[PDB]
Amino acid sequence: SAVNDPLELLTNKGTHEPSFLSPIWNPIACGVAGVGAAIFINWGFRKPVFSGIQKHIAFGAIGVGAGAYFDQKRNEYLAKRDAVLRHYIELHPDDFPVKERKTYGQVLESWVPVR
Amino acid sequence: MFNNSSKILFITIMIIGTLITVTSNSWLGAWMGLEINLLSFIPLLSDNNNLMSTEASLKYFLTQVLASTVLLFSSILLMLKNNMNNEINESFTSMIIMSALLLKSGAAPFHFWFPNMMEGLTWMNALMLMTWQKIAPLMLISYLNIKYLLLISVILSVIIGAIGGLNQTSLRKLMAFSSINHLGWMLSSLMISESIWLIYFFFYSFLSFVLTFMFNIFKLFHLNQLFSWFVNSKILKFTLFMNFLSLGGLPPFLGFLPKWLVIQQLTLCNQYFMLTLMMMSTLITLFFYLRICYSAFMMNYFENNWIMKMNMNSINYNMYMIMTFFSIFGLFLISLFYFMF
Amino acid sequence: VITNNTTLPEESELNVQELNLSSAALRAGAFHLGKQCEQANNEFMLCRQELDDPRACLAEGKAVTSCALDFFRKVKKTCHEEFTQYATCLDKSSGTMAFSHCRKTQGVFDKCIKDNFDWDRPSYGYFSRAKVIQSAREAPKKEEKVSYPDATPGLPEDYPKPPAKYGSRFHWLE
Amino acid sequence: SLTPFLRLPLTDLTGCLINHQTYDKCGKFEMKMMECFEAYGLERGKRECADLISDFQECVGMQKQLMRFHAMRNERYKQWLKGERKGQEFFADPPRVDAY
Amino acid sequence: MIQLMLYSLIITTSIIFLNMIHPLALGLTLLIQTIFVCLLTGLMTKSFWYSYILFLIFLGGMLVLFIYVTSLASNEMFNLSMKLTLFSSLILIFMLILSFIMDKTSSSLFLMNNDMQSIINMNSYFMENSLSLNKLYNFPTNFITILLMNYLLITLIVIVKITKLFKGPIRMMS
Amino acid sequence: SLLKRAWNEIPDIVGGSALALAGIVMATIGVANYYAKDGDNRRYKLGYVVYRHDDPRALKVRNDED
Amino acid sequence: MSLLRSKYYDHPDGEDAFGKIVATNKYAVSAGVAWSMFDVLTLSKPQGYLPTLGRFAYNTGPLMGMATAFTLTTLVATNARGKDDKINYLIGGFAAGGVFGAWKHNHVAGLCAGLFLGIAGVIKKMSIEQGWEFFPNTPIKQYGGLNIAGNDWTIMADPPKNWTTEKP
Amino acid sequence: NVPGWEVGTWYGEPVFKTLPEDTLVTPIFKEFYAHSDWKSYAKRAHLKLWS
Amino acid sequence: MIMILYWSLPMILFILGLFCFVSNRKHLLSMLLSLEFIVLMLFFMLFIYLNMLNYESYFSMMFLTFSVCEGALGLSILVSMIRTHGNDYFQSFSIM
Ligand SMILES: CCCCCCCCCCCCCC
Repeated sequence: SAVNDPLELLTNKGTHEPSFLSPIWNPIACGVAGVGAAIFINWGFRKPVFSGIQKHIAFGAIGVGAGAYFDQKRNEYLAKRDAVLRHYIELHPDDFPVKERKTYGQVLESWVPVR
Repeated sequence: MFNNSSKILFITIMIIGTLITVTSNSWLGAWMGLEINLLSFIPLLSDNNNLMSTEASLKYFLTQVLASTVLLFSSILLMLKNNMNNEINESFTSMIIMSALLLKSGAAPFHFWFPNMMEGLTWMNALMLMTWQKIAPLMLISYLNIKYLLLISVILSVIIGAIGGLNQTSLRKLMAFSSINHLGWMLSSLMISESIWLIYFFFYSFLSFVLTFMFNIFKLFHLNQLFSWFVNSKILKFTLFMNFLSLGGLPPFLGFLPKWLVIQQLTLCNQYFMLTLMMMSTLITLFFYLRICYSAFMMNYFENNWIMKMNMNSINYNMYMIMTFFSIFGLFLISLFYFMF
Repeated sequence: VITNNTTLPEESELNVQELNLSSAALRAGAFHLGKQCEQANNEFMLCRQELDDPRACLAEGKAVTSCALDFFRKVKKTCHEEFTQYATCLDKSSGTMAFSHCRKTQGVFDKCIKDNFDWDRPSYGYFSRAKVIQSAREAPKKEEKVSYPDATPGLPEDYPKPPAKYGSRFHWLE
Repeated sequence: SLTPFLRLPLTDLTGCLINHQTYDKCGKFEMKMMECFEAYGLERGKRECADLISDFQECVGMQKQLMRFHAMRNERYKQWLKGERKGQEFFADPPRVDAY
Repeated sequence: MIQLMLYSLIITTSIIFLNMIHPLALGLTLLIQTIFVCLLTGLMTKSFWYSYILFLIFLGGMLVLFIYVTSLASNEMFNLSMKLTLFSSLILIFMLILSFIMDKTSSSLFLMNNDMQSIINMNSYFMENSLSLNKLYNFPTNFITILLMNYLLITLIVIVKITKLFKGPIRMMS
Repeated sequence: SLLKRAWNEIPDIVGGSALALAGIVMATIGVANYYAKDGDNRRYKLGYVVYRHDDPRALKVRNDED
Repeated sequence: MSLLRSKYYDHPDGEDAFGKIVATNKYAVSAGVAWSMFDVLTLSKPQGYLPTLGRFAYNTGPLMGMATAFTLTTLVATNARGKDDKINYLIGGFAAGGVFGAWKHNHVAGLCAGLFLGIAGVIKKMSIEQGWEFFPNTPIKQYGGLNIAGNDWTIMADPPKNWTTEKP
Repeated sequence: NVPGWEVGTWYGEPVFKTLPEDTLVTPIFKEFYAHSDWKSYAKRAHLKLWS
Repeated sequence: MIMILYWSLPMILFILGLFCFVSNRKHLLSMLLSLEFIVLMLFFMLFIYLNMLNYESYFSMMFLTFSVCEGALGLSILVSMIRTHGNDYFQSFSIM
């Protein structure tokens, strides 16, 4: 690519594979947060930590469901954000033009020497 | 709220009046919503078995009635000169509207009613005063594009609300001065991003709403009542007192996140000097937070001998410990949030 | 405001004879006047509503005043004294000149009108209804919707929404 | 006009409180300004509707008309004080009461 | 001339109201102030309705406030001062002289009366308080009236809650 | 049971409640009678209104007898 | 439209004198009158017509001394050497600190205030020569998040609009 | 005698824009009586208030 | 000038009413009467605004209703002073 086109910069070609934790990190972290919250409730009421597992199971299920739902809402929010940015770039092509890529063989920066 | 269903009715008309205020496309509808909110909040905060609660209600009444009449006066002047609901270029009547809104919000130098009245309250009405009653004047400040008056209010609020909270050993006036200091961070975010203000307000109300529950349940109206407060395990008191380091903005707690998003949005919008002025302010706020934190961080105290068991409500202490977990380990939910994009 | 660019009719156009009758003389014989001047009054008031400009419908105002003057000449030629008695009764009978205060002289005046011109009095609510007419002048065009070719555009619903490149791209998150 | 922040069903009653649409001579001008306030927005309407805002402003506020009238009244009294205008012919001929 | 006289009287009574320590002096001063304000408000509108409404409101309010005068601060000393009387008299005669030597066309209000409206206004020929008070009971703003009924009921509930009738009567040193 | 106590102790309230219920019934009857016919299009109109023949409000004009 | 309506940086530094004196004393007047207005009513009430004006002069006049001494010291240091720089503002801050020490009869306040106002002066000189602004107009002003058009929750139905995006 | 004055405009600035060039807007009550004494203004405007 | 010849007066009277509201008076009921005076002058200014517009004077009763409920709130606060104190002296109330 000899030019840095913003349309080519913003368009998701599909070469970025998502990570292993990318679909699963938010539900397991929210489930761990719910289990720890129920543990913290049982600790403050001077119960055993794993006494009431109904609260543990309910808090974990609430955490996993909320994590999956808000991860989906996050994904559509980011998709709409990049769609807004792409549509604003195609709406005003004069303010975001195609710039020629300029190598270091045409650039004279000032090097900083220590002595 | 407590002991009557008519207080639940007053809360309902409170929510109705505030949501009438903030949704108004005219200043007159916002003004009548403030009248409804004032009508709702006079009877809560009034108790005939307390001699100082009626004086606090009188101070709130006089301050809000003076501020609502100046707000209607400058609104009528704005309609008289620039006949639409807003103003094309900023003038002095917009500054009078902003000043009458700043008297409602409690920001400096119009802050003087706020901790002088909070000595007369309970803790739940304090939480309603410094969280929900700051919805309606702060959301109406967003319609005004004034930089110098808002900047003076921000600087004065973060200077005074940090300095002023050092002298009081009473927790209500100290927490009122903390709410003045956190008001300056809200007003600094009000002229860069309304969403970032909403996030700082939501997390500030969350930390206020979890710090009220520790003081409402155990009736901690003084600083040495924290030192005499009995817990059945000193590690539990050590964990429960980490919310003050959260409200001080210390990472990795939850309250570092709204301050951090305000600092990130301020630096993107090329404000650096008042941000640095608010860095020196929040050190003093963290300093008078640490005098509360003396009551749990030394792990052993010369405590009073007669009290042996601590008592709490069921549902209130159950709801308290959900949010104390999220006020400590709340930065693990940084991936879940999608407002900040 | 009125500037030099806006045209105005000259003083020679507005110097015509006008109706200088009093209120009691206009209220007497008011029902017989509109049965003869239904066409001029309706055209003038219709073009005064939509046109909304005093320079327009000036000739319609001339036609209205000419019809009123012609009706008052026709009343003046035949039994002027009965109209004088009816106008005097309507002036002197009440504060607000209501027709219900004296009806005998109204009956005598209507009898003279029916004997002379064979005109009957209309009902009490003939002129208070909606009146439909056919107008000689063409109707004014309805305003076209205002056009804004450079509006404030939003994201359309049929725009494609691929997943975001590198996720949020905000502080190590994806 | 202003905007509703965090708008709810509770703004539907409030939104029709004070406006010029009810039998006023100015409201059509106001309507036109509201048209670009629906098209350009509240922020682009402060810059791209400077003609439509000012017509409504001096139509209902009557600023320029009243400044014109007070310049017409002050010049006549200034000519009377300077001596150019005679005291007998100080005022012009009055209009008919059936006019206007 | 009457409007400038009401201006001068309102200015003089406002100077008197700013200087009175005793609550009954404030009550009588705001009595004559609301009389003059009611007449002045009437001058601006085509009809005289809201002046009457404001007078019933401000005579229903201070009727209660005198009972609170006789229950709290019943015993307080009046202090007449010659400086205030001389100041009010000099300012009043000065503003009557200044209003007499002023052109009253420039100092008149630009708000349109019932006769300042033109003849072509067909809405002016209706009943005088119909179209002004219509929008209280019309479709877009009946819900604000609904909100006012519920607001007055909530106001009454608040008054009953924070004035406990079973605690006894109110006086000084109760 | 409670109607006899209210009719013994506060009979003017019971008579007023009967009058108000009769008024509510007559208001319902009046609204239904007003909207059963073309009540919005009144026979006599305030002001001086003129309609053209091609106007959609022209054919709604009543032609009743006074 | 007078000499009172002048700014500090309307001219290059060292070129003008009286406009700089009037401007810096105008900020001194504003700060002193504001602080004395929140002083004489709130703490240490004078309870007199003349001691109120005495406290006004006490809170105003030394700020005029600060402003005049700093501006005159910066003017002398600019007119002495050819180059304009930061240590002219530093020694002007030390002169204002000496004025503070003459006010409070404490040399230590005079030095510490001289060091603080010299640091303020060199930071302000860095601002005026580097081009950045202390309180700039805000470039990015979010009036909401995403979908600010899409979250209209109103129960009334919209009548058809009178404007179109279509060209005639 | 006034140099900047033009007929019908406020010192050259037009009162009403976005209008056709030959339109007529109705002037205010004060401009209609701008060349008359108080007796005409009180003759017309003070009809209801006197009787 | 136009702001001076029209509606400059009730701004001055509202400022005088605000200074009467905040002046050092012995009793609360004088402040309630000063509240009634600033209701009167706000009514004057709102009435000028609602009478520039033709048929929008219906709002002028709503402001009266919210102001009367403000006065009723102040009167009930004055009753609630007697439930705790024996007086309405502003010096007798707690300064903190
Ligand atoms: C205590 C363990 C909590 C997590 C359990 C496993 C959750 C896995 C992620 C949620 C489902 C994702 C489906 C795509």
